[PDB]
Amino acid sequence: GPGEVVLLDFAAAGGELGWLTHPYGKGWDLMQNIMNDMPIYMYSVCNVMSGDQDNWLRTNWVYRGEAERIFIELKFTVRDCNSFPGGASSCKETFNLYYAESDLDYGTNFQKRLFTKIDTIAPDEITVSSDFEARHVKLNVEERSVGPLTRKGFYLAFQDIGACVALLSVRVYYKKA
Amino acid sequence: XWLAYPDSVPYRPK
Repeated sequence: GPGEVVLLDFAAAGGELGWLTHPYGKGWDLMQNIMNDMPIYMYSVCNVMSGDQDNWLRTNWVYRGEAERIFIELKFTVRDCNSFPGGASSCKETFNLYYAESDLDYGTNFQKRLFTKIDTIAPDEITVSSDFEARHVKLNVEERSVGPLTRKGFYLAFQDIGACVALLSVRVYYKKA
Repeated sequence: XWLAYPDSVPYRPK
């Protein structure tokens, strides 16, 4: 908590960040839930009924400044693949976290091949159908770190390969030296 | 179709 410098906080931006999605449509999608009387946002993908999924979500460019190592906190839900009818033969229960450093913001020009994998992100708890239908999802929290960073800025990216994932929070920070 | 999160709808700021 103390002495943390926040470089990115998806949940606090209130649906305004509009991150790049590749492909657009049937891949990652910005969603809103307002059942708490307060809106919450998320990037969701659930293309579990067709195979060969390779869906990418890329944050906006992050200015590195003096940060030398970054810490990444994700909060997310994952639905049990058994929740789906049976042609879910390509369904997965993990997704992948990537990053890329660059000296310039490439804007809409997103190139998978420039990104390095940080880790596979797996849930401690999957959300089964009975809990989904009762609006009692299981929110997972995972943390990773990356360094050393040397360039003007960096991207984070999330690759889905056929899981039913809702990404509710992405918080990136570094510690003051 | 299948939703990753209950009662969620695609959203885009006005």
